[PDB]
Amino acid sequence: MIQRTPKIQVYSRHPAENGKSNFLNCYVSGFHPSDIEVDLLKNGERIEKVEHSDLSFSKDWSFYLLYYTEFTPTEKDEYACRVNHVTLSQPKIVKWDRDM
Amino acid sequence: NLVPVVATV
Amino acid sequence: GSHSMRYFFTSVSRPGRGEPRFIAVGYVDDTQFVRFDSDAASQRMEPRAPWIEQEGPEYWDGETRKVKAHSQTHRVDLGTLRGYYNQSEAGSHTVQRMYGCDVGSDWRFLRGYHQYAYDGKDYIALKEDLRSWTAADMAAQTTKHKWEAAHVAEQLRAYLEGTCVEWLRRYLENGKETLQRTDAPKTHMTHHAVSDHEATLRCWALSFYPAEITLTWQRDGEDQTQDTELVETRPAGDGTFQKWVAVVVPSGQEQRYTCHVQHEGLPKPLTLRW
Repeated sequence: MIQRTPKIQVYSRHPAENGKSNFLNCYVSGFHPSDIEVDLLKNGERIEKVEHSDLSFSKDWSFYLLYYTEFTPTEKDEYACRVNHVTLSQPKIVKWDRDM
Repeated sequence: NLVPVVATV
Repeated sequence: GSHSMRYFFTSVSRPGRGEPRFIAVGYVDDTQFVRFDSDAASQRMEPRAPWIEQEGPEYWDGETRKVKAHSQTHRVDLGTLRGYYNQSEAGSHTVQRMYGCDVGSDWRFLRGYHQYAYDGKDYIALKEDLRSWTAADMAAQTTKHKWEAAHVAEQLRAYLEGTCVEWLRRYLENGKETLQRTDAPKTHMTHHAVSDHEATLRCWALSFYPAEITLTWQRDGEDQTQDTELVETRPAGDGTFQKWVAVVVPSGQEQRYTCHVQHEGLPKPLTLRW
């Protein structure tokens, strides 16, 4: 079996401002096979209301998905995306960095 | 608009 | 500029019980307009762009019929391929299919394509001429022979040069307000200090459509690739796209570096500085 590890970006839909409604995104791409576990985390706790795009793939046949949830940033709240895939020994966590 | 017919391998 | 319609299909076998998971998506350029998911309740082709809702019941019935027919071909294929490759019934396997047409600025046929992969590897694809097949291995060669005998390519060529282009042009007109609109990137630059002597400059492009874009750094007016990091173009989630490129520079020398943005929504390439 070909096995490709996912690339992960975590980011907001709109420019991030405290107190202003926005969307938190976890974009996972370049992976194979298609089964994947993606969670959005608020202060380390799994967020329950998370949606995702319909599975599609690039020219090289690797898959991509966008996971997303409504959120309102605050100064203190920390956000992240947790990904597990057959290619990963432990789940991979990527923190949202609003400062980029 | 999808292709009318998809042949099997 | 040029336009495309593309369909993407994935089936994943479920060894222990029941039929494969099947997901179909359709795009015009970078806009998704339809979907089918075998796990969803409706068992219908569903709209995903407002301009496709213009289509009536007969369209939706016909697309549903066709997409289910696609799903059944993939189900049969998964079984055939397991046999071709002498594989057991224990493992999950995947088939992927992509087809569609490109048109130029004149909206006339440019290119057609139809490709198929098994477990993420090329299996068989229609050649550029739409008359013959590229078969990756001896399994695919057997398929090629089957398809040549049955004149499969001729039927596909008719669709790709005719129907595909005709309906693309139809979609482009019905969705003109968004489909024929370009959204120029909204650009800005951020600065970060890693230490007393090192700085990161990051050049942002946001809210752009279509997805194709070029972002590059120059130093004193010459291209700079060393010490740069360029992220993959990513969906914002509202139909637009984002990208950034960053460069590491000596503190105090930020002035030497310029970011350059090329996009179809911009008549002139744009330049930014810190």
